[PDB]
Amino acid sequence: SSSPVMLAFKSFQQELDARHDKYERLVKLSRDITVESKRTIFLLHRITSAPDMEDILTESEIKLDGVRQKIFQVAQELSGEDMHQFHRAITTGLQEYVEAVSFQHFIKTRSLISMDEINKQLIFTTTWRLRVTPVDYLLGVADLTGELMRMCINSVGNGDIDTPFEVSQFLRQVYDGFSFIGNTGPYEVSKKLYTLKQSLAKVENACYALKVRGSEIPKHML
Amino acid sequence: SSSPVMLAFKSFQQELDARHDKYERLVKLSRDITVESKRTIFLLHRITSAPDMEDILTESEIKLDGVRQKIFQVAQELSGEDMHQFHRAITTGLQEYVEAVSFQHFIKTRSLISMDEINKQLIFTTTWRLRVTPVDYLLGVADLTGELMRMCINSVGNGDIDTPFEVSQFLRQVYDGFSFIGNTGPYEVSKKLYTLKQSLAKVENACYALKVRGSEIPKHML
Amino acid sequence: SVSEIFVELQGFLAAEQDIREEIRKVVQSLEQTAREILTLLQGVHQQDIPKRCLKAREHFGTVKTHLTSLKTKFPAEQYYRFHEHWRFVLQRLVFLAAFVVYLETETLVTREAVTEILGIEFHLDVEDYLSGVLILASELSRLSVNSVTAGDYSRPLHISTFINELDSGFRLLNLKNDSLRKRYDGLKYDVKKVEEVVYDLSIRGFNK
Amino acid sequence: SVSEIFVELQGFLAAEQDIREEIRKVVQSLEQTAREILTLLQGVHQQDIPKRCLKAREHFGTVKTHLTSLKTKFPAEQYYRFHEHWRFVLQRLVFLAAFVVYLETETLVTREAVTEILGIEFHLDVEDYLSGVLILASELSRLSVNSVTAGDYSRPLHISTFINELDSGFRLLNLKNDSLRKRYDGLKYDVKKVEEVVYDLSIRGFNK
Amino acid sequence: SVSEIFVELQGFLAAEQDIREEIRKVVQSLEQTAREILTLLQGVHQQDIPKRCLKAREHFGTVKTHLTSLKTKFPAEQYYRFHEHWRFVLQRLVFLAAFVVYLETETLVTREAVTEILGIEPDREKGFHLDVEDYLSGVLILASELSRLSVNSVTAGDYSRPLHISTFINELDSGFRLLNLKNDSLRKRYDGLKYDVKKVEEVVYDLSIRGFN
Amino acid sequence: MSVSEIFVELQGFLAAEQDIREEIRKVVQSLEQTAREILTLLQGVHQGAGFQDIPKRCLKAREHFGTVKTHLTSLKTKFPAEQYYRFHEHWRFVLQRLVFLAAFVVYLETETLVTREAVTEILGIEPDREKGFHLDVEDYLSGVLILASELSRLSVNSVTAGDYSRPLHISTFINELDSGFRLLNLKNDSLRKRYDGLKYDVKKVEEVVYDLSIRGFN
Amino acid sequence: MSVSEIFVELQGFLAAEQDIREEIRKVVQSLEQTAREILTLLQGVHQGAGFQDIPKRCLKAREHFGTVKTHLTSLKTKFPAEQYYRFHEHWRFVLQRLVFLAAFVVYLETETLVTREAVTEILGIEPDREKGFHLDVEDYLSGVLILASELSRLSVNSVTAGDYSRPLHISTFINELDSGFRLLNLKNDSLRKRYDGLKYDVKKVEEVVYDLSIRGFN
Amino acid sequence: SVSEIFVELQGFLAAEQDIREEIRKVVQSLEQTAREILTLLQGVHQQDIPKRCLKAREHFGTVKTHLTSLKTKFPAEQYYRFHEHWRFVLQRLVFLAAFVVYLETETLVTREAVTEILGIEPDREKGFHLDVEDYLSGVLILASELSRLSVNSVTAGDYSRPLHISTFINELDSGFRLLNLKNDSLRKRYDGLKYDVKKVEEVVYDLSIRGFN
Ligand SMILES: [Cl-]
Ligand SMILES: [Cl-]
Ligand SMILES: [Mn+2]
Ligand SMILES: [Mn+2]
Ligand code: NA
Ligand code: NA
Repeated sequence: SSSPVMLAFKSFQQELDARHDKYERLVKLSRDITVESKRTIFLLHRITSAPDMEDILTESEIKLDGVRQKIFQVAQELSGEDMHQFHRAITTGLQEYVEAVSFQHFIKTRSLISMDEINKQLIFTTTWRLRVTPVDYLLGVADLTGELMRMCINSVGNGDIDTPFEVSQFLRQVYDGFSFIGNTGPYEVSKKLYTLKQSLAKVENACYALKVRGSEIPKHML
Repeated sequence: SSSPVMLAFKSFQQELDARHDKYERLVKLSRDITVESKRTIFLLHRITSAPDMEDILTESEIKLDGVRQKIFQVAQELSGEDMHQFHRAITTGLQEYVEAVSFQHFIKTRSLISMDEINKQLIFTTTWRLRVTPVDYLLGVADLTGELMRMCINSVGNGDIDTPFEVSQFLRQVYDGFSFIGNTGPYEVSKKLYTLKQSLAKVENACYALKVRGSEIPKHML
Repeated sequence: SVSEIFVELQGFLAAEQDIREEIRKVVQSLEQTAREILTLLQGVHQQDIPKRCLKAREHFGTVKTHLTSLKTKFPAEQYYRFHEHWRFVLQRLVFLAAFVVYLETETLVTREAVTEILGIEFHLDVEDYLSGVLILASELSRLSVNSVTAGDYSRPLHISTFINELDSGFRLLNLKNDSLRKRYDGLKYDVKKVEEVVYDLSIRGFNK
Repeated sequence: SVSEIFVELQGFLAAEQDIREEIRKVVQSLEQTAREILTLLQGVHQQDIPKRCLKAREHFGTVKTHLTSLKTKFPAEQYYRFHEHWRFVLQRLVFLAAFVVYLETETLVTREAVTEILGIEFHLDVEDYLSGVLILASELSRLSVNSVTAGDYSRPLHISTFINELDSGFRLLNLKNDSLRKRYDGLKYDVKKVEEVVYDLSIRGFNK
Repeated sequence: SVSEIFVELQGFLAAEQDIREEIRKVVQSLEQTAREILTLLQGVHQQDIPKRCLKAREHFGTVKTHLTSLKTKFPAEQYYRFHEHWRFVLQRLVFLAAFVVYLETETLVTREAVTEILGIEPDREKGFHLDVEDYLSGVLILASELSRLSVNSVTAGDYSRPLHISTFINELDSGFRLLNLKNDSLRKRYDGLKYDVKKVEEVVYDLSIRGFN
Repeated sequence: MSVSEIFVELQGFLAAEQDIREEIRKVVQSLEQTAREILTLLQGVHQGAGFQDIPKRCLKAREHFGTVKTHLTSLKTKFPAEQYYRFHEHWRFVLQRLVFLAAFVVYLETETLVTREAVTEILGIEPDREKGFHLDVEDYLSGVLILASELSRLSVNSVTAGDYSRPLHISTFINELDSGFRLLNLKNDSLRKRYDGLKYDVKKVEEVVYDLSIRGFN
Repeated sequence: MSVSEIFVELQGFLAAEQDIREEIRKVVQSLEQTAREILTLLQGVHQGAGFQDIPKRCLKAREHFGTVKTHLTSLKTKFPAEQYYRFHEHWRFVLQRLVFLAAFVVYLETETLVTREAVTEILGIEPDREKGFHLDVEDYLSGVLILASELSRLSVNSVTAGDYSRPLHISTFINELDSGFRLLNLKNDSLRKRYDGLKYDVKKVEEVVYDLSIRGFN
Repeated sequence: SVSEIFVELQGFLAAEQDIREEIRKVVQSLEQTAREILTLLQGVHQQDIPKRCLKAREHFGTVKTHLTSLKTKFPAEQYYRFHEHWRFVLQRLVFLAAFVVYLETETLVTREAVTEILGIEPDREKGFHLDVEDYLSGVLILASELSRLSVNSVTAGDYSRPLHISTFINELDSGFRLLNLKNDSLRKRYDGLKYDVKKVEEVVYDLSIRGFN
């Protein structure tokens, strides 16, 4: 009971208990990052060419700020620990954040945000920092794809005739990138490739229908 | 934009958002109830016939108090809502709590706590109350089984020769009860029946080995 | 005891099972009525609206009575989980009430109005209402096509603005990953088809 | 750009893949050594302890050197997820070091001591240590049986108190549902077997 | 005593296993022939149609004989014991027959007429039955083949077919709406009908806005 | 309209076979409950501690089997011959269970295996010749395997209750079952799946018999 | 000890076939990367907007296929004849891919289907007669189906780029493929699984051809 | 042009499918015979053993002929193309042979000796091979049958066997420890060996404490 063994297992129960608690805390933080980033993606889907695009972009930029704040807390909670032991506790939240910020950034610049550009915003000074992993990146981008094809079908649904083709080209390049990676990346990112080809098909079919419909000169009136 | 429809969907986004938030809160509360009840079960596994049984029982009774407090909060968060819409958010926590309290109560009384007895402790006055569902009950009890066979093999491992047979009889009656229910209960409780028969086999084999070993009069010394 | 406990629980589960049986019967009846009503409503896909609308609303009587004789054969003090086949029928009924209200008034029926039509105060879940409305949107896409087929080049243009207001409306919701989000993902396709119809008309001299 | 981004990422994944390759080689070597050592340790299941213990500890040299030539072929600045085949070998090595320390001293080797034997400051995860110790407990159950078979009726009684202290020790942990809890569930069975041996001896006049 | 039990039982399992082997051979035949007929017809999307329907009919000539051969491979009582071994090829033959009769008269075969073509017994008495589920399944396959046929029909310059096919498929839609489908796989195949209906309706739309009556 | 006529007809037919499905549902629930009663009844032999009136339990069991004979016989009258292979899946489980409990009673009585015929007779079922209910060889073998598991469990518990004669007879028996199943070239791959468990049963029982033998118990 | 001798021997053997497994792993990685290069290269035809030097792309492709011929031919020398059905699963995917890209180049060149022989020759493979690498009829058909999907996609994109002649040829072609596959009684049930997708391809292409026809595009 | 391709291909798939049919028949034979031999031997747990080993040997007489018949069902080059069709019955025959030879001499068959019993070709040249994985698998099956045999051996009053079987199984354990198993299914079957070893070791323990040398 006061043996060296029982004492050693006391320090063990303490160490483990501590790691489990930190883990649960990171799970709640990651859940909030996820929910908030999802709400941000919906908000960005609210956009049309209409006047709103601007104040929707700033408002969403506020939301993302909040998310980064959550991430700040996460960074604090981590530093002083082997991140690849708590990673499986905030990875979904990180993928969601990447999906969000890369979505907004595409809307604003019509280009894919880079991993380094994502990480830049993830540096906090009073100094804590966080690095999205290349796999969290690839996964949140794969997710970004579905949102892009959604935006494409939406813009088609309300007259827009330039947006569809832009989303089309961009998505096409992204797909060519995932094919250029292939089996080199984890099974995790491969499971995506399927849904990716689905979204690419939806977009390309949209653009095909437009091109074929806007090219017809109708010689029969009603 | 000020249309009756857009306004209606504003009240809809508000109502939904509210339900989603309450849901996430109940998920965190349920996670804490679960973790704490699991720690309580481990603590009760710490028990031997030794002096400790008493102060372990009181200490664990403190832990369970805390859990009930969590549940109190849950009750508050619920009242004023259709419980069978938030139920799938605290059901795991409830099953864990039932497993815990029925475990402790078996240790103290060598008998199965009833659903009404569980619910009694779940009434809080300043007055909020909570009712474990017959399915949350059956499931947390099914879970209780594995802990009972664990306790049985542990007691065998440290000399105890009466505990094994008691856990054996009790588990046997519980099994006969789940068989008496059969397909009448949800698929959910049926998935258990398998693991149940596994635990019953382990216990009954323990008792068989004891009976066969304690009955031998050895006429050869070493 | 343990025996007493498990015969008690056997009791609870037996009772609940019986409840599921009654609810199964009622649901069968309501699916019957729902099919009939849909028939009487299309109809417009075949032309006098007010008439067929009167027929439909008359059939809704059987619906309201079957809902009334259910707030008894079941204590709403829960209410149970199974009802996802129950919410299926409920969603169909919402769709039909919204459908009729549209053919008559060309507006979106309200929750209050829908419960007032089906006989509910028991509750009508928001998810169920929005799902019924999504089914409507689909029927109205199909209908915007069939109108043009029939020579009615004017209806597609009303359905267009209606369903576009619907689109902007749903784009206000923040959705979980459930049935509702899945059905909602089809909206943009209904909208897309209606938009295609409006285009075909416009470039052919129906820019009204 | 998008192209530049995906060739960049292709880069990261290529590098990491190479790392997995090197780690695969090293792991192969260490599994070789681990098998050899286990052989030199049983052994007691076949009788001079200190001798075979010296042989084992001599083999541990190759182990320590192979771990040193790894803190380089891999930046510990992560460290990567895959290593669950890496932690398998690590757990085996922990088990063997604890095994030797037991045969010599009949005590539980410490984490500090284990890292001091294998050449680690890179870290030795707690879960991995406890898993190695659980493997030990199993080997010691088997051994308490085989001792009796060989006439050594005294060793089973040392292994008994040792593994019982182990049982009480693990019963102090609050475990998640992972590998560790799964391996721990076997402890009670090892303990049970040892207890059965102690009983067989006692009732046959070895109540010492 | 107990060995004799498993001896006779060995006998019965061997017998039944042979029955299943024979059934499998015959079904393999009906399947090949079904691919042939389906070929003759499929070759309609690119034109002499009546001819193809006649050739298809004599092919059904072969089919009938093979079905009568299959009857002598199991006790007529144990029909649904081995039904699953030919369920597919049966629904498929029902589809091919419904297809022929549509290309001939633009109408839907009766179940009885299908049985008659295949050379099997009516539901009324002993023999080889045509289940209601199998029939309706072949009819759904027909609906699909039909939306396809209306598309390819427009591409071929036949603007008449799409309209008649729209009417027909809509009629099938109503009929199915009458039914209360319980059989799960059938329900599934029926959720596909809405797609066919929508497809043909859109073809007719495309013809109408472009002034093609 | 012709099509509409076809479909109203098929509507009649479907409703009909759904009434059949409903009837069979009810009767299967009744046989399931009687099977649960007989199950809880015979499963008292595992608590060997005390009296355990095994012959009395076998009597009550025979009664419940009479009830199963009347309920089961209330079906053969209603539905056509061939239909009794179509709705098989509805009563496959319950039928294999009743076969099991049958073989269980008869073993506790005579320590042998019920001929399949004896089973059909106890349940009130027509042989493969007469029209009505039949005992699929598959359902039979399945019930027999369920029995084998029940008898390994009863073997262990028998030793625990001080009974050292029963485990032996169960070893001999379960071995006979294993050899018999070995004679068979297993059609169906769920039956083979249970046969994989039969091996575990044989080994367990043989191990009990061992644990007795080496401690001086014949 | 005899047993120990048996096992040290088997140890030698195992190590050997693990060296074989390692070699094949490496070469499969090389063919996988060359397959990815040729893939990204030919997938530029989908962005019809601009020049898209399809004949030039086909030239570069032929080059990469030469590289595949040398890498692939570096295997036939090392390992015994029969071994080339044992480790098949390691290069099944990559082989079906190379077959696909082959048929793709040859279609973009001639609008027909590569005879299986022509494919083996392009990849540097021995016919079923000579010892070495062989083209499983299964792998062939698989590559052909992958091709069918690629050609439906290319059909859509062709229309989008203003090309209205290509979709027609693709319709004719994919239809030919469908009829051919219909001639076959599909052995293997993963091949049949792809055949289920072939139907979706045919329908999609035919629908494109329709959307053109009805808008006055031949 | 494209139809001729699928015509020849139809030919090749038909041919190969027939090859697989024939292979399946023969393997069905070897399986029945294997159940018979396994019966003769299994009947040892309840005593004349040498006799059973002789009878088993002539049964292998039949097995050999069936294997030579099977050789003429596919090109010897395409061995591993259809290996999976007989993988099971092959590992099983290796087990039965190892079993006979153990009951005869309490030693482990050599792989070459197994091939010799079965009447197949050595690894060195063309013909029907005995893979190393298949061999080791049959050997694991043997280990299991052996822990079982030691238990039933004690129950039968033979206290000699358990000791020799403990030695033997321990030897196999060492040998396997030398190996570096990569093949997954084989690794799995090998994790089962530890169970057999533990079982026999405990039998020997039970004999020892009860003073049975
Ligand atoms: Cl026009
Ligand atoms: Cl003794
Ligand atoms: Mn998303
Ligand atoms: Mn638990
Ligand atoms: Na019928
Ligand atoms: Na080999």
